Amino acid sequence: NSEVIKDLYEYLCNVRVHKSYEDDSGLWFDISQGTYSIMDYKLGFVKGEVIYAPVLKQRSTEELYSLQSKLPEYMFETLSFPLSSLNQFYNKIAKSLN
Amino acid sequence: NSEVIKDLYEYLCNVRVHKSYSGLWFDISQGTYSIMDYKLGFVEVIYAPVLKQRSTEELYSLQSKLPEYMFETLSFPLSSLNQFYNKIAKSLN
Repeated sequence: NSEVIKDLYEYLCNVRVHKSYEDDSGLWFDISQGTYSIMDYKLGFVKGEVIYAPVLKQRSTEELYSLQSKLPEYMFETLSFPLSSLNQFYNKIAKSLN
Repeated sequence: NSEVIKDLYEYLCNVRVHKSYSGLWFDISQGTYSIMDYKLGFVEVIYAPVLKQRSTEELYSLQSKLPEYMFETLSFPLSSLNQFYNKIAKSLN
């Protein structure tokens, strides 16, 4: 039944969560966010916070240049931030993809 | 594990599907009172407002910053479901 709820969030929020895993000491999520503008990334939880890691290897050259004109530069970098700002972040991304 | 995902989506998208239910129906509350409770049924999408529990004061706060149709029950293609969520999200402020 979880499968169906994923499907809902994808159409409702344009986000998909694929896999879950604790490695090192951190809960990591493979996230996919789109609208054909798609930004892949991982969210890792090692609260002491959230660690954002862009996944650009599925991205073609054109798509990268396209995202560059939409996403802030720091979206292509690895970062860290608290949960209070996770929706801020998600929004920032969603808005960027128009 | 499938519940940690529910939580992720909650923080991430500021919307929780309380429960899943002739046709897939879902309980949904959106917001961080300025919170919208509604249901979505998939037959084409069907949007069902849920004012069943709000105070007249809440009904008033919401009706202040929300497009009218948000209070009527309506239908539209899946294709524009997200553009819909954005309106709601960006309306509750």
